[PDB]
Amino acid sequence: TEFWLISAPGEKTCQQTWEKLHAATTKNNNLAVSSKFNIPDLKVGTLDVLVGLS
Amino acid sequence: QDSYLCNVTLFKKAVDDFRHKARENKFIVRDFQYNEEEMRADKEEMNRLSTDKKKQFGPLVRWLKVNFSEAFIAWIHIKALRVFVESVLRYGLPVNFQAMLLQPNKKSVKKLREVLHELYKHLDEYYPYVYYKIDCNLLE
Amino acid sequence: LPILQSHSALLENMHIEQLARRLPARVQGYPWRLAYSTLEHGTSLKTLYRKSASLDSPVLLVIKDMDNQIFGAYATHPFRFSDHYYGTGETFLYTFSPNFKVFKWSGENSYFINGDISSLELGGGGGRFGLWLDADLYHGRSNSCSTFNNDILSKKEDFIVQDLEVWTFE
Amino acid sequence: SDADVQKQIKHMMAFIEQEANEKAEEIDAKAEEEFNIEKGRLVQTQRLKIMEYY
Repeated sequence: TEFWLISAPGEKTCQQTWEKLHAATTKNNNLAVSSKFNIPDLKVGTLDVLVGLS
Repeated sequence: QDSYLCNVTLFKKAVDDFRHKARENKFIVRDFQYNEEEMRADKEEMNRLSTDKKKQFGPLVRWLKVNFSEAFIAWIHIKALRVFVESVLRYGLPVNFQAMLLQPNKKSVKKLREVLHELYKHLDEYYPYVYYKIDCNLLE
Repeated sequence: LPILQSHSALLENMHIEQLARRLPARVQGYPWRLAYSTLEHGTSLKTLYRKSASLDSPVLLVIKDMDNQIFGAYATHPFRFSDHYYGTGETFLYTFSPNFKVFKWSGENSYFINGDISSLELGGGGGRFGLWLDADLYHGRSNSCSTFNNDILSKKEDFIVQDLEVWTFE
Repeated sequence: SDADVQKQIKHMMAFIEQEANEKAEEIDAKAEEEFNIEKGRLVQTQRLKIMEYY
């Protein structure tokens, strides 16, 4: 058992990016099962915070 | 099978002389002196430990099965920070991204790696997208 | 299965059974140690803070009023002086009315615990408090507050403490 | 160079607007918290003095 989390921008909106990938990887070529992952609206710090967090 | 245990009785001085000359004669003094408190204690203790092991096992297994859950749940929340933070760094500051979970089929890895590269190479191990692996082989 | 306390003068096996089934996974299976008791350490809020000041673990507040009704709160962080609200959403209020009832966090706001120099209070949502206790641990009050959506924890909105315990899971 | 400076200025503008929105969010939250605290302390203090006088 293994999972890959990925994240990508909404090409204009979130739904498009998931559907487009799910079509390629899951509907058509059947290389992986896939679904959305539900990260909430977390509160961003300034840039000098995030470069520490990573 | 090899040997026997026997009494000797002697004048209280002679213990050192006897045990030395017994070792010279390859006769082995079994160094023990009687106390009924201790001869009771052996028979208490190997029953007691066999009992206390059974008292503790139940609560220990419930504590492990609960705190594995609490530490596993904590792990998935740290992935959910790492995908968030890196998607705020590697994409534009106005937050507009989707996180996705993929579960690869057997032997299919290269084709999937290639498809993801084809889907995202324009955003430019390293990848042109935010990525982290969640294992589940906890028992190694 | 009834959990391994070091004592209690307020609680009984009726109450310990019904509580040990509700506490969060964070304390399931720990022995309960008495941090403070008005019946052993003397009756003041400064003492309750002073006795709580060394902890780093959840606590159970237990109260008995002058009508002998038992109620209180389970609180994720020690009772301490604060200028702002603190604690997290596993905090809850409970009451033996004489049914055991528990009022877990509603999701509406994060006003769990607060503690001035002269009072201690739990809940919020307007001028409401789910529980409030004075500097003497003598007067106290309960109203329905929107953090927990509780019933009135005592028989009366305004109550007098007969005695109070704080347990901790260590 | 200078278009990429304008991209950096747009990122700075986005940070300025974002952290301004965060400051508005924080101050609006701390307004409602200190309303709950101050109202609650003030009523409960005076109500209890009245209760003992009568």
